[PDB]
Amino acid sequence: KNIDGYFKIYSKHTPINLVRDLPQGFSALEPLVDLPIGINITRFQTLL
Amino acid sequence: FNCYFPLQSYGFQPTNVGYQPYRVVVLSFELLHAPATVCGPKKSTNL
Ligand SMILES: *[C@@H]1O[C@H](CO)[C@@H](O)[C@H](O)[C@H]1NC(C)=O
Repeated sequence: KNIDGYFKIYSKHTPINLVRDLPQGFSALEPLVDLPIGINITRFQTLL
Repeated sequence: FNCYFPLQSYGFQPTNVGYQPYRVVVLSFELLHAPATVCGPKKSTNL
């Protein structure tokens, strides 16, 4: 996400032994670094 | 033609007080509402 020109990236890497769906638990995504880009965002796609 | 080259090589050379060339630099600041990218030095003090 980007707010007030500063891109805020949040991430979290946790292990799990399950392939059905999202497991039980809580996790707060931590903003690691702030990026001053200042761009509008209304569309996006995944590059695989 | 009559309308000729508007550019001209400057009259200086490794040989070349009013004819001394001066260098100039400007830091064009874009003051639009945008994320801050250049800010001043905040000299911290001892605690
Ligand atoms: C974001 O949207 C505004 C809407 O007027 C537009 O002026 C601006 O150029 C857009 N941002 C970019 C990076 O194009």
